[PDB]
Amino acid sequence: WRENFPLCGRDVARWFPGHMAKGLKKMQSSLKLVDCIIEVHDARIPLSGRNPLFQETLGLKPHLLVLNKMDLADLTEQQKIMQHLEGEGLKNVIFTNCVKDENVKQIIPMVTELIGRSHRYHRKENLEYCIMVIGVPNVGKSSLINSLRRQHLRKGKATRVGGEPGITRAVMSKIQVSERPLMFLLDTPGVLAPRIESVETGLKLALCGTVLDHLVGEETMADYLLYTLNKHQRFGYVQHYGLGSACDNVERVLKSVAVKLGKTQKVKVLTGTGNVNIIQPNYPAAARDFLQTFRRGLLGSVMLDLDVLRG
RNA sequence: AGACGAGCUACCUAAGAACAGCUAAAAGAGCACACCCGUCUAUGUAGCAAAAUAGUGGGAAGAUUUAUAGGUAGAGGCGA
RNA sequence: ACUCGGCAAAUCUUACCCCGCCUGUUUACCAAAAACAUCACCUCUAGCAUCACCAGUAUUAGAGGCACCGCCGCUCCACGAGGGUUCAGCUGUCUCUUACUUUUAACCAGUGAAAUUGACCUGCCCGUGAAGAGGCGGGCAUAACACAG
RNA sequence: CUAGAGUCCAUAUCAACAAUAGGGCGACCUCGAUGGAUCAGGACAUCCCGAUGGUGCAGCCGCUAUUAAAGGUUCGUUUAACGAUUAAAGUCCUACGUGAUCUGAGUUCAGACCGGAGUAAUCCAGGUCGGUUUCUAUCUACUUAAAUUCCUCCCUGUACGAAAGGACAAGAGAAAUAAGGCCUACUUCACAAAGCGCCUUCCCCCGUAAAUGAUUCUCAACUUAGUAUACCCACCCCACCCAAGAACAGGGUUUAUAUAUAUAUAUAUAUAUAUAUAUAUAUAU
Ligand SMILES: Nc1nc2c(ncn2[C@@H]2O[C@H](COP(=O)(O)OP(=O)(O)NP(=O)(O)O)[C@@H](O)[C@H]2O)c(=O)[nH]1
Ligand SMILES: [Mg+2]
Ligand SMILES: [Mg+2]
Ligand SMILES: [Mg+2]
Ligand SMILES: [Mg+2]
Ligand SMILES: [Mg+2]
Ligand SMILES: [Mg+2]
Ligand SMILES: [Mg+2]
Ligand SMILES: [Mg+2]
Ligand SMILES: [Mg+2]
Ligand SMILES: [Mg+2]
Ligand SMILES: [Mg+2]
Ligand SMILES: [Mg+2]
Ligand SMILES: [Mg+2]
Repeated sequence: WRENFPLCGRDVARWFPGHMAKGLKKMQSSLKLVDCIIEVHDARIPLSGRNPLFQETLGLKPHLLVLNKMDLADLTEQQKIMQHLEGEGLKNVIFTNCVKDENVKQIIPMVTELIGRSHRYHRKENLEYCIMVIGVPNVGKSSLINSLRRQHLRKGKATRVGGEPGITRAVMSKIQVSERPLMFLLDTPGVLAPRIESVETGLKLALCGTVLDHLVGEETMADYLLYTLNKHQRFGYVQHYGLGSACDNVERVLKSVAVKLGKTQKVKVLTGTGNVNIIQPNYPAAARDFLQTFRRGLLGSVMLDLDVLRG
């Protein structure tokens, strides 16, 4: 297939509105009433999508790494993954499944130990523990809070959860998630880096749904996700869409998808005789459905940081 | 404290009436008149009107709409 | 590309998220919804005649909570003048307004209101002042007079 | 002020501890109705254009200073960030400058939900959805000639520079904006109006640089440099027409545990009752 993805003329797709800048401002102010920091990140991109603006700005507190969405990620190289964070500077890495509440029960005992091996300073007399949840948008921060309440507090959903970026607009109030020990969680908006270090990282972030797909163009990551499937040699889309065989031509794949689902759109094409309205297969609809199917997990586990892991 | 009010409206009782056409199927079904309602915009703001007009909208065989007579009265009635 | 917003107008498009099962109902006159009712499910009380319950009798009746179905607190169809986003098209929304028609409009003839009104022979600049001056101080301007903005 | 940076070196620029000047918490008036659009007036403490000193100014770029407010100071995404540009995308005052010109939010309201507090009713400088002020103008005030900038070319690949590089001044072409007009074509359209179309657009700026020269560019006597015109102007009218016009005016008209198969047995325990010497026994759950 294609040895490498063409990145000529493409820039990173940043998304830093004011709703997260004001939210990021609150974290510096609200740092006084927190004990531990938990960073929730997607397991599909354990290394690339992390926001550097969470270390030198917040800092000063124990840091816990929680890797969500294990079902959508391939954990064959799991041991090599944690070895990388250990070299990178992270000691506590936990994989979790928020939609199923897997491995969530081990968060609380480790969080208590991390706070114990620390200095609460003015919060020494507080029996209550306050934990702040951080990460990029759409990684399951709100789902993590609800999962902890269901497992420990045995209560209902307390934070709104959606499949769209920017569900949690601002820093919510403290929400109890457990009784033994008595401890709350702070729901915070997802914060992206104002400047993405590499174009490939931006596409990876767009692949997992952390950023809006429309501002990047549904076609560019349809090919990119098709490119990654070919690299992994999974070919889960071949039998899902009833395609004849694995292909690399992005336009032809979307043509089959539009044919398969009977989606057609009429567009204006600039000809030498003027503008002509013709009906064509609905490529944006095909791209959106193809992207949604991968996100739902019907195309198998993926790992977007395999190349950076090997070197 | 003592009288007067359910001819508006909330609800109930008695016995009445209305719902073209098309698709469908024996549907608190769909499109869509009559009819009921009042989402949005504009006009109006001592106005036609102490809540209206134009366009655009929801419902429109049902927990539908509606005429007549009767009942529940203020420390109360009635209230999806 | 206007804009808080594709509001309006043109055109007669697709997809996604949040919330509410759907359906229906309400603040007559600033809220039609995520609010309420709602089938379904759960809790409590009652062993019984002659105006309600009821001319009924535990598979019944009354008082409530939740809001169908399904799974072991969570998903799923369908639907919504509900709140956000998007594809294509569409257009004076805009770049950037222009032209024409009708009504108001102005003049002529008739009829003829309302708020308002301490008295007025009712100018500008700077300063002053119960601290924001047509009316006070120092300068300047200054025949009278109606109509349309 | 001259410690200290700037290889040396206070004063090309930066700057310590200090000092001297200037700028816009109180309850004094009113408790008898903020953002953007449009239009902008003004200050200079000048973002761009201009003139002139210094430079760690070779030339191009730069830094700093003096003078100058006539002219100009973009379009987009989200709710300041960066996207592309520009000679530049200035700091402010003007009751948010301006809501009897208009229009998002907030100060908040009648409905509701989530998180939190409260026995409750009900609340929250947490988040979210929805959500009505109107006006006929009386008075004051007002309601029709001088242009700027960018780019390209020539000078010139010249001066300067070892090269890398790369200008001034004068002149020419083209473009944009702004002001004032127009309909021959294009276009919206048709006896016409209009732009997307076309035409015209003209003065200086005084910071300093220097001669001579006394008690040396001179708050000494003195010399030099940069130290306006155009437009408008005469005075039948009934009626009709008009490129003139609101009217008027204007122009045109040639229970727990163990065992046996939920039951049974055993032990231990607790509850209750009785009897006997707090203790012991019996019965049952
Ligand atoms: N398949 C799968 N889906 C998951 C998992 N965890 C979360 N999701 C889903 O992914 C979506 C994103 O979760 P969410 O908690 O809303 O993320 P968020 O951090 O709150 N996003 P934001 O910062 O914008 O508020 C939700 O629809 C959630 O159900 C997982 O492990 N697997
Ligand atoms: Mg969230
Ligand atoms: Mg019919
Ligand atoms: Mg029906
Ligand atoms: Mg509405
Ligand atoms: Mg826009
Ligand atoms: Mg509309
Ligand atoms: Mg309805
Ligand atoms: Mg109402
Ligand atoms: Mg409800
Ligand atoms: Mg008259
Ligand atoms: Mg100056
Ligand atoms: Mg005003
Ligand atoms: Mg003009």
